[PDB]
Amino acid sequence: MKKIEAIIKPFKLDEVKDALVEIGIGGMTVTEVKGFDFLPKVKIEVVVRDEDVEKVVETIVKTAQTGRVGDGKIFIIPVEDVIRIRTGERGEQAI
Amino acid sequence: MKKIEAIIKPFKLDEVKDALVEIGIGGMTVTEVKGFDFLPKVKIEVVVRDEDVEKVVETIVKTAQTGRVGDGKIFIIPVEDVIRIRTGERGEQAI
Amino acid sequence: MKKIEAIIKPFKLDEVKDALVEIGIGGMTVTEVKGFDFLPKVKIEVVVRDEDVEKVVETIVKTAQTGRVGDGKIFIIPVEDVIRIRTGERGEQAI
Ligand SMILES: [Cl-]
Repeated sequence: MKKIEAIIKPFKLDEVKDALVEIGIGGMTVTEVKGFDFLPKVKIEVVVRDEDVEKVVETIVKTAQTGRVGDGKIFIIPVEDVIRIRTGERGEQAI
Repeated sequence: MKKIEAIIKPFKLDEVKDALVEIGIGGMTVTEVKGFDFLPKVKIEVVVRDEDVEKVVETIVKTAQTGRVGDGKIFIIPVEDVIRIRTGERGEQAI
Repeated sequence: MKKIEAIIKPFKLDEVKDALVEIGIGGMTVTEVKGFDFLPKVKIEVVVRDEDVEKVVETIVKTAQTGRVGDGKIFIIPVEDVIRIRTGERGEQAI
């Protein structure tokens, strides 16, 4: 599994969120952040199976790219385990 | 060492924080975030020795689980080094 | 590449940000967080080439260290890929 962390322009949040839900993303975490003066951005984090990473990356790029400066970046970070707090299920069972 | 990132319901913050302090957690970072409409959640991050990961995971699960939807998830991410800014100490010496 | 995540005192933000820009950091993400009562802190994230990690760590330590309690910590986390949303460039080309 991998954590996908994307820093995007605030106004692109609803479009990226919808596009991700369309391709089957079960959950996501959003944080208000600042970046580059410091400009407001939105950080999205989703953790997915290794085999779903590329589709997610493509979708975020297609949806948030405007062609102008400050569109953001996407980081792929390794995740060694995921645990669902409600059930205690782990790994694939916890998504 | 591993970074443990848990996304929980806001109201469970004081209980999880206390339970973690009880099992010896020296420090933690908390961020206000939104997730799943977007609902408010609390993100907790602690970085601990490999041998302390499971105890921390169990404690968070026991403390934040309500059995209802949206209890959250816990991600275990690898950390290659930790540096204490005040002293410059690293690794085990920086916790 | 590696993600460098540093939790610092709020007042040190402008100095650390400037010092990092001086050593060639192209971008950074800042989040308002709380840590240790919970005290306000600032989280900085930069993702850099493996060979630039130590210089960045040194710079953050030199700039944010006051010698007092609560100066913070720096975590080095592995990043398997970086994608620039504006162009779709990856890895070294996406910084
Ligand atoms: Cl991370």
